[PDB]
Amino acid sequence: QVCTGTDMKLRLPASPETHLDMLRHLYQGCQVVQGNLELTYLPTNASLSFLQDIQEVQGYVLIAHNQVRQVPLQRLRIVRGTQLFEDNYALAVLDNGGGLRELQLRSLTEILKGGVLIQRNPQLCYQDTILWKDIFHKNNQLALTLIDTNRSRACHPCSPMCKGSRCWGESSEDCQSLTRTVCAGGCARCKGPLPTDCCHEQCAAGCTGPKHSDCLACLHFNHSGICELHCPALVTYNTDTFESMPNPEGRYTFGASCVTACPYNYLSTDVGFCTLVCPLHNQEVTATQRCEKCSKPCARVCYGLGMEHLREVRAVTSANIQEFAGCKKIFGSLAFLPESFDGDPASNTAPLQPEQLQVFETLEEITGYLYISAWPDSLPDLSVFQNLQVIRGRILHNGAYSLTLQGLGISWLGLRSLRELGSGLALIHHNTHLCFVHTVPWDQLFRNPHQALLHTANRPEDECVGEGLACHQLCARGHCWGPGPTQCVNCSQFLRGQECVE
Amino acid sequence: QVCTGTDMKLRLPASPETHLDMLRHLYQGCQVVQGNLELTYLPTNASLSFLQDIQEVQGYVLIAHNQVRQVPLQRLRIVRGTQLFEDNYALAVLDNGGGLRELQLRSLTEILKGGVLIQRNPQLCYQDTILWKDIFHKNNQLALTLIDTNRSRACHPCSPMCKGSRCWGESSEDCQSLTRTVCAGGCARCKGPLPTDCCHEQCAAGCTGPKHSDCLACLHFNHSGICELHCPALVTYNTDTFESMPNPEGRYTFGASCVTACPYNYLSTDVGFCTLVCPLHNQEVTATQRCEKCSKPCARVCYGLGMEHLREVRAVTSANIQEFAGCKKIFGSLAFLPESFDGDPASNTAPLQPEQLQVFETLEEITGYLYISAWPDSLPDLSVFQNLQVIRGRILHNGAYSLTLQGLGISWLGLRSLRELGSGLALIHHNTHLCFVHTVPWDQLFRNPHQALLHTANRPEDECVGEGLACHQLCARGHCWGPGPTQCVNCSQFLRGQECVE
Ligand SMILES: *[C@@H]1O[C@H](CO)[C@@H](O[C@@H]2O[C@H](CO)[C@@H](O)[C@H](O)[C@H]2NC(C)=O)[C@H](O)[C@H]1NC(C)=O
Ligand SMILES: *[C@@H]1O[C@H](CO)[C@@H](O[C@@H]2O[C@H](CO)[C@@H](O)[C@H](O)[C@H]2NC(C)=O)[C@H](O)[C@H]1NC(C)=O
Repeated sequence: QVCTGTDMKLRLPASPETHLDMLRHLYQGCQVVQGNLELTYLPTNASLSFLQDIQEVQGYVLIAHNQVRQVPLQRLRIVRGTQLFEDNYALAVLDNGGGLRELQLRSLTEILKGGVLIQRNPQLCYQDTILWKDIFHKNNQLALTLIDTNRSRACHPCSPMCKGSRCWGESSEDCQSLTRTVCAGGCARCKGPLPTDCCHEQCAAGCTGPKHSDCLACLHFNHSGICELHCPALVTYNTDTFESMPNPEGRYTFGASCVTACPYNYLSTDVGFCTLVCPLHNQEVTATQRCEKCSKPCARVCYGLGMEHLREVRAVTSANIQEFAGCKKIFGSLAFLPESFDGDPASNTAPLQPEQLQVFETLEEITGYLYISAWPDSLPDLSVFQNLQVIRGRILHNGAYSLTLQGLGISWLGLRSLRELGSGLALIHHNTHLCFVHTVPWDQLFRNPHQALLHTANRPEDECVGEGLACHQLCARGHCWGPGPTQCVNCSQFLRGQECVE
Repeated sequence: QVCTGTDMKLRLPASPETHLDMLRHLYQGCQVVQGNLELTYLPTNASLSFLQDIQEVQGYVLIAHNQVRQVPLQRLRIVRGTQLFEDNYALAVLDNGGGLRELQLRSLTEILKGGVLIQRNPQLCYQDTILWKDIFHKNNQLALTLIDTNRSRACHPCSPMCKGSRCWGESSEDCQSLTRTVCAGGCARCKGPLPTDCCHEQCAAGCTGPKHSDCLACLHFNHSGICELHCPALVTYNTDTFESMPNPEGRYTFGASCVTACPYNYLSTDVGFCTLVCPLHNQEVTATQRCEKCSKPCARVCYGLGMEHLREVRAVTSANIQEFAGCKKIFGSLAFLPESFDGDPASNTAPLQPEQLQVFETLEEITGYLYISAWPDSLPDLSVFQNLQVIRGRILHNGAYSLTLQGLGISWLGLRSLRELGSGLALIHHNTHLCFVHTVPWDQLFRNPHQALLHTANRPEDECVGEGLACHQLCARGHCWGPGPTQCVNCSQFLRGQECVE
């Protein structure tokens, strides 16, 4: 029902051959996009039906570089704009030149933060007749709007049935619904001219009815369809007797909604906030994980890429490789790029040697993502990560992937202890020699139904079956990571150390 | 500006000679009564000017058994009724026969919960002309009014200037201000007939304007002149990044107000509530006072009277004396009544012995109160509580006193280590042989300007001097709990053990 967006931000798809599959997995069934809705480099005739349930986008909506003549975003209602494209635009429609014809954002009626950028769409006909000041929030009138009207297409007139000559398309139902401007009273959203039609303060993007339950969208926090300023607290305060007591109606805060229980792969705080990182002076404990204060001073934590000093660091290099020595859990991500194993003439960074990768021998959990686009050609497997068990995926590469392996010379995967990909997708593609990709029970590693494995251009199964590469005769269910007795997922018989032995 | 309230609840004052002084100390300068405002057994021409600043009563207002002809409450605006007299009345005027002549509650325009009980006042005049349905809040329309109109007065007619014939008194100033039944709209409160004139949804008891600042009283939580559903939480939730952050605007919740720093003698909680007891699985600790969750199960905490199994226990007896064996800190109060030492044949309770009281040797701090109305006649002092340092007074006997000593044969106080009375008053009275009351530095023991020592019917200081029970010379500033060099509060020379030596 809820899903996270992508951080591609106009960059080219890493795997174009599976780009469409990634979007379908990320958005099939999703109603609330907790992030940016980015629809880019989509080919002509692409089946985008999976987008038809999306109602609310938390970040920005970026439609760009597409040849699809239409995008099925009709149900979409509110773009909160909590994250913006170029920092100024909540809806960005760029370089759709085949190409986008009608925006058809019929239900869109609210943009809480940010403007609109429609540029270089030689087939977009009706983007000029929309009165954007109605969609912008009562507190987002600073929203800049830059719309390019240079359209190659001969533009059909706005539909007769449509009023005010404001249309999202040529269809009669493509007519714009003007909520904010119509209000006679000083109310942000109204059903009509009459004062009674005015929506409750909490209501956003219009209300089907006056009561706060009837809002089409929630300004601050949805609660089972009851919009609220703040989620009900886990504990309430008694004014008479100065005591706090548990609240039976208390709910946890997750994104823009109220949840009865903290969703999987998130941390629940004592205040009731479901987060991805623990607050300051708090540590993650298991009871499901929660953030508990470190009454004793917090122990030294190994911070991965994306966190603290390593926030802007692109990859793991010889400069920062020793920072992960002895760390059994990394709060952050690990990325190995081509320049990781080469030297930078400017920054005087020596190349990473394969002997320096053994600092990850004790690594058991990564809270972010594992991204590998380069690997020492000496090593045929990701065996430095053999003792790695969990990739949480709280931080995702490009906003979508938690495990990505690009263009590697490895012959098999060495992640024999990997049991959980908490969140995100797996992208293993263009590894000409990698064989043991389909012998891994990815369904066992995935925790969410949106999660899937995207793979293309690896060593064909034919070649693996032909040259004798397969799971060992002692593997259970033919699940394994490599050619050896030490690479099985589950072993039929009693084990001798790592080795599975009859 | 704030003060607690008494829990006499129509019972006779323990010290009638000092009852009026008790009320003056509790209410002088106070504006918000966090508790019940009980004005009982006041004599004729009693000076009651200290009540003139009271605007808000958190609990109920009880005027009863008084001889004053007028009660000086004229700025009281709201009675929240969180605690009710007999569970049905937020205002009670009973048996004021001198005697009460006019209620004169000119500014009373809101009762959040509870009704009015006016009975047996043979001099009250204008209780009938008031429209009580106006004062009662819309939620509290269930409020039952039981008003007695049996009056032995030929009363001067209601002032013609006063409209609607609703008068709190004979003077033209005493017209009842209508704020709920003169409203053209659905607003709970209104300053005028016009619909624009109604008050904000958080406004209570009326308003001077349309905004939330204007309210005369706050419905839920006052925030420095601003009425809000809740105080700003100490932490706030970021939906984009899915994490909590510290809130500089965050406020601690104290009673019906929101404050920057937790008031003294109150427990701070992580959620931001200033409480008198810690929540479940939370232990008290020094940051001041704070309530921290215990990762391990919290250790065994001794519970005094009024807490847990001893919530309905009146006094410490032989039945429950051994529950305080080895206790260093008692959660609750300690009360020694005549039946504690006499015993109860009905329950087969054995009498307390002086040997049994030694279980308090290790007692250092009492969070509630210390009440002693009986004491063994073989013990000339309170040396059993020699090692007691702090009486917090979070629980107060009759809502006013944290240290009460009445009708005892002790010749001096043995509270050698007593350095702090956190809250409440001290009532030492009718101890004929007690010669060392005034030597003690009560001012250093108190932490509030509300606190004072109420003493009467104790051994006259002239008798003290004549018999020779003067302060020990080696004591400092003439501050001695008792005779001899061991009872000095501060010792001028170096201290040998507990004995001040030359
Ligand atoms: C608040 O959340 C609830 C539950 O997530 C939303 O109710 C759902 O709405 C859509 C309707 O297409 C579907 O996910 C389900 O049919 C509903 N689930 C229920 C009713 O349990 C509700 O719409 C949200 N409120 C707003 C304003 O979006
Ligand atoms: C909210 O609290 C503030 C104080 O924190 C109140 O302001 C005081 O109001 C009293 C009258 O009740 C005055 O005598 C004081 O001089 C005021 N002090 C300050 C600093 O303003 C305020 O009135 C409260 N709000 C309401 C609605 O009662």
